[PDB]
Amino acid sequence: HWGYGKHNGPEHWHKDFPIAKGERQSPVDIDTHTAKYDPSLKPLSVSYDQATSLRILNNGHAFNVEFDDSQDKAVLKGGPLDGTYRLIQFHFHWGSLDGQGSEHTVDKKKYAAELHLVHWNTKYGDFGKAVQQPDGLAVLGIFLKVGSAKPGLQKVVDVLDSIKTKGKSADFTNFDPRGLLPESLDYWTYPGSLTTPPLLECVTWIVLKEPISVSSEQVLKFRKLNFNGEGEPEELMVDNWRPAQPLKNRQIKASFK
Ligand SMILES: NS(=O)(=O)c1ccc(S[C@@H]2O[C@H](CO)[C@@H](O)[C@H](O)[C@H]2O)cc1
Ligand SMILES: NS(=O)(=O)c1ccc(S[C@@H]2O[C@H](CO)[C@@H](O)[C@H](O)[C@H]2O)cc1
Ligand SMILES: [Zn+2]
Repeated sequence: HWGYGKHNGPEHWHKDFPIAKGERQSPVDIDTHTAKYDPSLKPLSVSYDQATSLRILNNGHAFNVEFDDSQDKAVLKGGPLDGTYRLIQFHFHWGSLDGQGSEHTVDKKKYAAELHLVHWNTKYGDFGKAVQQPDGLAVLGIFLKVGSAKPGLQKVVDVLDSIKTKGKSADFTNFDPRGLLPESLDYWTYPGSLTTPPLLECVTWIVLKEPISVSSEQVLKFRKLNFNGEGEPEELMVDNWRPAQPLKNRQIKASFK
């Protein structure tokens, strides 16, 4: 029953998920002047050459592109991380307008959308166990701005008509998530949470500095999705973003000078 509407949106979530007002909640505003360069941070290692995409699902909140995470096929290592994080799914958050949609902000700047590549720590064996651990997840966050098309996104945009409503899924094999990356892997990193209920404080956030460009037509097709199930009143899936949460006792570190 949590959602992004007038009556079940982020300001309501604390009533069922009290951790909503916790000490390490996500997203946050990235104040670029206060983030400290950490020369001890390693380059990120994104190893997606063997990625196996399986399926795309409208879950009533976003759409997830799901991967085979039963082996080390698509992993994130290095940067702030200790050990190996396996890609399980990616999804986006986006706006009703180009002026909003991202969850993270940069000097209070909102982007049109934000991609989340979600990875779990293989020392915890499965995703359900990982989300119970302070270092269980690594989420790679990538900002989207509207401009030139992202060629590697179009296979996602073209299948959305087949999963318009909540609970619909479609086969989505041989998708290469490398086509969603910017040129540079420069990043900010801080400890945080899932940005949807249950808002567990289990995430190392790695947010890329360089946004990707998508076309107006690409993001317009995201905004044709539905939050509702088939045969229910149409509610456009837009503005599925949580706003910036208090930083509290946390330091955002930069991989770059
Ligand atoms: N975010 S949360 O999990 O704390 C949560 C929040 C709200 C509710 S009731 C709410 O009422 C509204 C007007 O009737 C309806 O329009 C909403 O759909 C319905 O969800 C239930 C749970
Ligand atoms: N925005 S975020 O990157 O912080 C984030 C938030 C939550 C999860 S998982 C959990 O389970 C599934 C997804 O596997 C989904 O179907 C569920 O709805 C979702 O709540 C994962 C990442
Ligand atoms: Zn997300």
